[PDB]
Amino acid sequence: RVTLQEAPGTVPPGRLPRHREVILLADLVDVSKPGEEVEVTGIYKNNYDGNLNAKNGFPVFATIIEANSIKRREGNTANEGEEGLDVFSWTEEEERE
Amino acid sequence: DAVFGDRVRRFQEFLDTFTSYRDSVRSIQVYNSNNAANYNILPHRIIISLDDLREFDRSFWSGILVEPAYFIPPAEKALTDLADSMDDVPHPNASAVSSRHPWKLSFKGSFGAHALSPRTLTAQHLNKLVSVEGIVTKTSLVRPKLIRSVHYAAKTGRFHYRDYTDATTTLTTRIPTPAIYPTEDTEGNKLTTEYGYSTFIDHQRITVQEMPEMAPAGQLPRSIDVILDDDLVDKTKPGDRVNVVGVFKSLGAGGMNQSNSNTLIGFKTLILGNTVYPLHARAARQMLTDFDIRNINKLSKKKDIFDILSQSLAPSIYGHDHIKKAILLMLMGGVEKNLENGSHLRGDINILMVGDPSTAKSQLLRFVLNTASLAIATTGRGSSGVGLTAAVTTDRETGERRLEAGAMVLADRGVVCIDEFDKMTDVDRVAIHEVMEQQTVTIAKAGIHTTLNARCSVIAAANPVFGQYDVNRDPHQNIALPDSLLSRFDLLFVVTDDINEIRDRSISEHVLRTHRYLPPGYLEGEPVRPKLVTIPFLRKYVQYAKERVIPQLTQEAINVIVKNYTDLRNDPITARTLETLIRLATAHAKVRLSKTVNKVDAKVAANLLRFALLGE
Amino acid sequence: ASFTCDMCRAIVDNVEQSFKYTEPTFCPNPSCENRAFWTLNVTRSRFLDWQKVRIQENANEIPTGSMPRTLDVILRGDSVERAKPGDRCKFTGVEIVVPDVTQLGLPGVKPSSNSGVTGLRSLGVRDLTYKISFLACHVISIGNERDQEVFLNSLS
Amino acid sequence: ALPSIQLPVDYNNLFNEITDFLVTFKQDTLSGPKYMAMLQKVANRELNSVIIDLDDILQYQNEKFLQGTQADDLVSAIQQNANHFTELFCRAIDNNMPLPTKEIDYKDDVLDVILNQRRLRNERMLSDRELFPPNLTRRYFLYFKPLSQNAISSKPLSVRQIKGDFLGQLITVRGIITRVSDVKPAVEVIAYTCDQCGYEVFQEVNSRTFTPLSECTSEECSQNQTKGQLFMSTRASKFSAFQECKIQELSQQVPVGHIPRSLNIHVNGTLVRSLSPGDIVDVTGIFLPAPYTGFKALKAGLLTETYLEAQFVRQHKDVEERVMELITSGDVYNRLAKSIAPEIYGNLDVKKALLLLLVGGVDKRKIRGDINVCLMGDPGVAKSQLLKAICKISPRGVYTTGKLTAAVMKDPVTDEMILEGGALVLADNGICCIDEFDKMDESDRTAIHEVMEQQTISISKAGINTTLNARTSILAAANPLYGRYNPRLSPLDNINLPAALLSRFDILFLMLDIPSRDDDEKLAEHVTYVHMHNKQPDLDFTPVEPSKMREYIAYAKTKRPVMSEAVNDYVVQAYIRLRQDSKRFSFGQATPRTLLGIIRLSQALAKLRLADMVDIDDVEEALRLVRVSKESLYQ
DNA sequence: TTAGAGAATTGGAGAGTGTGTTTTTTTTTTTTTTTTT
DNA sequence: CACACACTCTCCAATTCTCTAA
Ligand SMILES: Nc1ncnc2c1ncn2[C@@H]1O[C@H](COP(=O)(O)OP(=O)(O)NP(=O)(O)O)[C@@H](O)[C@H]1O
Ligand SMILES: [Mg+2]
Ligand SMILES: [Zn+2]
Ligand SMILES: [Zn+2]
Repeated sequence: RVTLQEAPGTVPPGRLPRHREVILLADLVDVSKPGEEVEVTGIYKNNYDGNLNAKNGFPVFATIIEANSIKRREGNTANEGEEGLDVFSWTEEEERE
Repeated sequence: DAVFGDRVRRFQEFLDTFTSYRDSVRSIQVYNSNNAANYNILPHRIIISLDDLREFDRSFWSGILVEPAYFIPPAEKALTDLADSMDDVPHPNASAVSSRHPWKLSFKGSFGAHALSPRTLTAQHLNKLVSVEGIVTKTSLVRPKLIRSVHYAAKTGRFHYRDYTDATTTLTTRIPTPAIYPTEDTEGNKLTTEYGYSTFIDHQRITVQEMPEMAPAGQLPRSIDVILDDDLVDKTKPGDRVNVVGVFKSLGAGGMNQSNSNTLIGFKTLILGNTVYPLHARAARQMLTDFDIRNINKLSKKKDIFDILSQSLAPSIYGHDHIKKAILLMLMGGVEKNLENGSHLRGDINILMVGDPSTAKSQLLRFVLNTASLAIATTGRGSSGVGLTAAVTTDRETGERRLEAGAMVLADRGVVCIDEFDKMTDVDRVAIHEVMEQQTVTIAKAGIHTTLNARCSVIAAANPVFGQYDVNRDPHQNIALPDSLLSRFDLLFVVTDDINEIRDRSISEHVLRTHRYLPPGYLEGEPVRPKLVTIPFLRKYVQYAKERVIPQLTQEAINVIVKNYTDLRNDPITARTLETLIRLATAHAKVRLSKTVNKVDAKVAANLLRFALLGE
Repeated sequence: ASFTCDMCRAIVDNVEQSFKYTEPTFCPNPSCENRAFWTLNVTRSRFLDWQKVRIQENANEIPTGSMPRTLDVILRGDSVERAKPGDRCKFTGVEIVVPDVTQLGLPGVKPSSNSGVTGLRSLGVRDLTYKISFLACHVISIGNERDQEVFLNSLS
Repeated sequence: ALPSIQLPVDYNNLFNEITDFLVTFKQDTLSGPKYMAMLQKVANRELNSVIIDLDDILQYQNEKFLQGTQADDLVSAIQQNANHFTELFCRAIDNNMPLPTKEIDYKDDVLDVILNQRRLRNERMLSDRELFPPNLTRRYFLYFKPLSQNAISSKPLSVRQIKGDFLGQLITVRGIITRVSDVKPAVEVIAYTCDQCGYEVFQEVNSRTFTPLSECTSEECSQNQTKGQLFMSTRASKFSAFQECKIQELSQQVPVGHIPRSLNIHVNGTLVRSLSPGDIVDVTGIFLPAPYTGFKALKAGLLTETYLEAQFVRQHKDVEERVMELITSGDVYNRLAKSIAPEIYGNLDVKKALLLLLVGGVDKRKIRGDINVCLMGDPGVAKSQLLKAICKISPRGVYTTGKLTAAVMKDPVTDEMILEGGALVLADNGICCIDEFDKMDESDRTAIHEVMEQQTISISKAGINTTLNARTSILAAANPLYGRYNPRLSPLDNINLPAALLSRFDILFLMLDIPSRDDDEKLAEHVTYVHMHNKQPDLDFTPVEPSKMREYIAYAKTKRPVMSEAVNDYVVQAYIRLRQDSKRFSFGQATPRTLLGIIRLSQALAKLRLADMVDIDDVEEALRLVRVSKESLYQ
C-alpha cells in the first residue's frame, strides 16, 4: 500500500490536503520513495467495510486506487514534449545522437 | 498412586534417619502452640540439606533435582504426615481442621550444574530444580489466591468443600478448576460460602534480573519471572541481590491452540520458588561470632582507631584523610530523634565533594558504593526526577495503578552516590531538596496521593562551573548550585589538584605501586577474569556500631559544641550548622563503641567541620 | 443496491439503503430457500456522492462567550465541496435523526459501549440511541480565468 | 467435585446460643434486657442499626460457665468467620423483635401496603371453595463491635499485616483514609410488577452484578399460562447506602524501602459518611474476597481481589465560661501573643502582629476588613514553622507552599471533570498561609491581586465564566536570593516581588538572622537541650491552650467595634506626620493603604479587649507595629 | 340442514447449536520546531 | 473454561378443513 496525498502546490492555501490509499502489486512495489511527487494511473475501486458504515452512520464505501502504472513528476512539468513513465530514459536513436 | 506411595515411605525413612528434621518440625510446632494458643508465628516450612539427602539416597536426591514434580510432592506429603503424627492439641478450631495447610520443603547447598543465572537458564533446564542468582526488580502486589472453598449445606448441616487448581499452585499438571464457587449442592440444597473456613494463600510475582557486573560484552541484562507464595511473599524488595531456588517450569498452550495463527511464539516460563536467600556482598548481613565481637570490642579501645578505620577506607586512594574521616562518620551515621509535634530530626550526614578533575571524587563514590550495607549509584545525566522519586506504572498481573520506587526510595536507611551532581537538570534537582529536608518524597499524580519514606544520606560529587576551581572567585560563583540546596549538605568539601613537587612525587609513586598489583594465583602478564584492617572486617565493625550503640548527648560535649559553634558564627554558617556538629559528635561516639557523646567526640567533630569550612 | 444470490445465481435490484447496509431477506427465485449469502454487483448498483461537514454556532452570535455548540451536516450530489473550513455558510434541508448503527446489528461489526430505546426485533436486548444531524439540499457561502472571451460573457 | 467434612461447629447450637443471648442479656453490672430494649427502639422506628458488642458475649459466656453450663465458644466463632453470623443474628433478631408500642403512621410506607395486598390476595385465592425474602422487611443494619483489650480483633493491623489467611475473619485495621466515593444506592432486593397478573415478585441480589427477571412466574400467571411481563419498580425495591473508601498504612508502619499499600473498605447502611479523607482511623471490619462475576471470573483465575466490610470506626483524634477564665487572668493581649508558637523564643512584635490576622479588621458597605501580613528576611529564622503554627492555631486556616488558584481539572482519578477550588478558595473567611510566596507562577501571582482588589477569583475556561467569592486574610513569607539577606539593599533588591504587590500588605516585616555572642548562646542552649530531652524546654511562663485561644477569638471577632470621635481626630494627626516624614531609602512611603491598615489594626486590637468601641490608648499601639516594621526594614 | 367424526396443516415449545465477553490509555522519555524566551 | 443471547431445527398437539349420517 501507498498513502498518496495532494501536492502542496495544487492544494489551495489554508485548506486541508486530501489523500487516497493506492495499491501496488507485482513489479510495481518499491517504485516510489516517501516524499516524491508521483503521478499514478490506475483503477478507481470501492468496497464495503463496516467501520465506515459504523462511524459515519450512512451506507458509505471506502475507495482505493489499484495502481496500473507510476511516473515521477520530475522535469519542468508544464511541457507537452516529454512522454513515458521516465523522462530521463533514452531511446536507441537518442543514445546514437 | 503406586510410585508416589513408595517415594513417601522413602522420604519418611530419611526424616527418621536425619533426626534434626524431626527436631526442627518439633521446634516450629511448640513455638506456634505457645504464641497462638497458650499466650509472632513460624511457617510450616523446613529447609533440608540437599547434601544429607545425597548421602541417604542418591536416587531420591537425583529425582529431587531432575524430576522434582514427581519427587517433591511425595517428600512434602511424607513431611506433612510426620508433623501430623507429632501434633497434639485439645479442642482444635474449625479453621485449623479445615486449613489445607501442609508442610513445604526448601533446600540447601551444592546444586552443581543446576546453579544458574537469568542468562544461562535455558529450555534444557525446564522441569528441573534450579538455583538462580540475580537482582530483584518489579515485585508485584500481593493477592490472595483461592485454594479451598468451604460451603455449608443448610437443610442438612454438612460442610462441603472444593479444592482449586492453577498451573502456578502445583508442581504437577491438573485439569484447571474454573474459579467459580459451588452455588447449589449435589442434592439441590442451597450452599453458603464459609470464608474463614475457606483457604487462601498469598501470591506474588517477582522479576529477577542478571547482575549487570556479569553481563557479557555489549549485551543487556536478561531476566526471569519467579512465583512466590505462602511465607515467601515479601521476603524481597526491588534492588535486593538474591539467590532463589525453585522448579523452573513451563506454562500455557504456547500457541498450540487454534485460537492463534502466529506459529513463531513460544511457551511462557516461570520459576516456582521453594526458597529465597538475600545477598549484599559482590549474605545480606554479616552474622557475628563471639570472636568477631571480641575483636571489634578490643580494637575499639586503641586511641588511634579513627585513623585506623578511616585509612582502611579506600587504601588505593592517596591523601584525602579528612574526607575519608567524614565518609567513616557517614557510614556510622548519627542518631535520629522522632520528637513530638512532628519535630523529626535527621541522623544522616550528607557530603558534597566539589573540585578539580582527577582527584578521586568518583573513585571515592565508587568506594562508598562497595563498602556500605545499602548503596545506590546514580549520575546527573542518567537520572530523571521521576526515576529518583517514584514512577507510575501498571502492575501487569493485576491491571492496576502502582508506584515503582526511585533511587532515593530504594536507598532508604542507606547511601545515595550521586556523581556528576552539577550536571542534573533544574527540574531533577527539585526532587533532591525533599529527600534532604524531609527524608520523604510526596507523590501527587495519576490519582495516587502519598508520602514515601526516603531516609537516606546523600554523598555527591561535582565540579565548579569553570572546569577547575577558580581561586580568584567566590564559592557562590565557582559552585553551580542554589545556596538553599548547599545548606542541606553537612560537609561541602572543596578539593583542588595543585602542583607541588613533593606531593606530585608522593602520589606518583603511589599510583605506580597501585598499577603493579598482581592478584594471588595469576601469572606475570595474565589477563584478569603500621596498622590497617581488611574491608570485610571494616564492614562488620560498621554493622556492629549501628546495631549495638545509640549514643546519648552529654554535658561535656555540650560545653564544647556551643563554645565552637559560637566561635564559628561570631567570625556561610547558619542555625543548621549547629545540628551538623551534633551529628558528627554522635557519629564519632559510635566509632568508639560508646553510649555517651564525650568532650573528645565534640572536639573531633569541630576540627572535621572547621577543616571543611576553612580548608585548614 | 443490487445483489446476486450465491445459492441460485438470481439477481435482486433497486434495494433501498437505510442508515445501515442492507442485503435482501428473501431470494426472488421460488426454487431458492436462501435468506442470506448475497454478493453486490458493483456495475448495476448506483452510488450517490456524499460528504460530512461539521459546523458550529457563529463566534459573534454566542450569547456570553460560552463554548461553541456544533452540528453535523451531510451534503450530497452536486452540493459536495461547496463549502470550506473557517467559511460562514447557510444550509437548507431537513433536520434528521441518525441511529447509532453499531447497536442496529450492522453486517460484520461489534456494538459499541446515555440510555436509548429497546424492544425491537433487530435490537433484541440492546438499546438504540440517536444523534441529531442535518441533511442539506442547498448550500450558500456568506463569508483566475484570464481571458476576455470568458470574462465578457461572465458579466451581464 | 463436592466432598464433605466434620467441622467442630454446629450452627443449630450457636443459633440457640444467640437467641438465648439476645433475650436474656442485661449489663445490670453497670449498677430490662439490653437488646430487647434496643429492639423496641427499632420497632418504634426510633433506631436504624443494631450494634452487637463482642465484649458482651464474653460476659454471657462467663456467666454461663459460672452457672456450669458450657456456652459453645461463640466469640471464637464470630471472630473466626464473621460473615455468616450477620445472617444468624438477623434471624435471631427477627424471631424475637417485639410489636411496636408507639404509633408508626404505617400507611406512609409503601411496603406496608404492598405486603398487605399480597397477604389479602393469598387469603382470597386460598379460600378456594418464606412468603417473600425476609431481607426486604429488615429496617435495620447489624454491626459487630470488636473486643477491647481485657482476641485477634483487639490488635490493630497495618495494611501489609493482613495476609490471605485472614479472609472471613473480623479484623481491625489502622491507617489514613486516602479517598472516599460519593454515596450511591446499592440494591439488595429488587421488586418487579407483572403487568398482566398484577402480582409482585422479588429478586434478591448478593453480587457486584445480577440478571433481571423479565418473564412472570407468579402462581396465577403460570397457572393461567399467561406470559406476563415483569417491570422493575424502584419505589418498592430495597436499597442500602453504599460508599467505597480506600485506606493506606501510616508512615511509621512501612518497612524500610517499601511503598504504602492500601485496602478497599466497603461501608454499607447507617455507618456511611463516618469516614473523611485524611482521617487517621481504626476501622474494624469483615475481611472478604470480592469474586469476579461473568466472563472476567474465568480469565482472572484463582487470583481473588479483596475488600473490608466496615463494622465500627474509631477516630484517633466549658466553652462559654473558659473565655471568662482567660479574661479574669488579665493582660490577654501580651499573653495570647506570647502563646503563639511558644517554642520560638523572642520575635515578640511579630507574634503581636500575627495575632491581629486571626482576629482581623471589619468589612463595610465593599471595603476590606481582612489584614495582610508579609514576613521577610533570612532563611533559618523558622518563618515556615511560624506560618505552620498559624495554620494549626487559626480557624479555617490553610498552609500552602510555592514549592494555588482555582481551575478546571479534567479526569482527576475518575474519568470526569471538576472545577477545583484552590487554596485561596479553601481559605474562604479565614487565613491563607502562603509560604515560599515568591516561588510562584505569574498566573497565580496575578491571581493574588484579584483576591486583594475584588475579594474573589475568576474562571474563564470550558464555558465556566464564573466568579467565586474568596474573602481571606493573607499571611505570606519569602526567602532572599544569594542565600542570605544583604543589609546594603532593599527588600525589592533581595526578593522578586514588585512594589505593586509588596506594598499591598498592611504589614511587611523584615526579620534577620543577626549574629551575636549572647543571642547565639541563647539559641544554641535551647537546641542542644532538645537533643538531650525529647520534650520542649521549660517556657518559664504558662501559655494559653490553642483550643481556649480559638474559643476566645471566635467570640472576640463578632463584636465588630465602631469608631469613637477621638480615633478619627487622632489618626490624621499621626498619618499627616507619617506622610511628612515619607517626603524626607527604599519604598516605605505612607500610602492611604497604611491609613486603612492602621484602622484595621486598631480594630483587631479593639476586638481582643472585648468592647463596643475603644479609646486611643489602643491606636497608639497600632502605630507602633508599623513604626517598628519600618525600623526593621532599615535594620 | 345441523352436528359430529376423521384427515391435514400450522404454531411454538423446547431442544439444540454457536458466538462473544476482559479492557486500558496515563505516564515517562526522546525527539524536533516555534517562540517566547 | 461458562453463561447469556441469537438463531435454526424438529416434533407434537391444536385448530380448521372436509366428509358422513342423524
Ligand atoms: N589521590 C589519588 N590517589 C590515587 N589515585 C588518584 C588520586 N586522585 C585521583 N586518582 C586517580 O585519577 C583517576 C580519576 O579519578 P576520578 O575519581 O575519576 O576523578 P574525579 O576526581 O571524580 N575527577 P572528575 O571525574 O573529572 O570530576 C582515577 O584513576 C583515580 O584512581
Ligand atoms: Mg570523577
Ligand atoms: Zn437463490
Ligand atoms: Zn404475571
